[PDB]
Amino acid sequence: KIDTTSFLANLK
Amino acid sequence: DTPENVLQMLEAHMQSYKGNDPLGEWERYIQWVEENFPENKEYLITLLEHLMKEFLDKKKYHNDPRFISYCLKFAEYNSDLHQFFEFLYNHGIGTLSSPLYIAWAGHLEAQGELQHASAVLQRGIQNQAEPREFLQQQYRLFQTRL
Repeated sequence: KIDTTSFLANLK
Repeated sequence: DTPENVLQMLEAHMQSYKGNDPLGEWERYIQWVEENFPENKEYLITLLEHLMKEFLDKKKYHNDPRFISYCLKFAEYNSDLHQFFEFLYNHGIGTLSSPLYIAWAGHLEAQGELQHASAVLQRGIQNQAEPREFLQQQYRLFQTRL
């Protein structure tokens, strides 16, 4: 699994 | 290093791609590591992450069934499904797709969050997500539990 919060953050 | 390698392979292939359907190229490569790395999902995950980043702003793929399918695929590797689905939804990714509503409310139901699940399914119907009937059917199944 990956950390969705960190992942989505990088997306902005 | 390998994961980042197949990514670089792809990323390069894509620069030589003079063509109409980027998504289709990624599929070729994503299918490839699929049929060659049941071992480490490390490859799929990398590719999947860059699929998103790459196509985040490509509005014309946001209801492409194959892009949405990778989105559902990638959900499996996510820590926080609530956040993930909500992210997809409020960036218009899969908002016209019945599967996204069915997968998302399906997780909600599984969590015993029946009222949340209900709103997600009804939104999908309001928004006219296709296949229409498929979503309407699952929503009916959901309702028998009330």
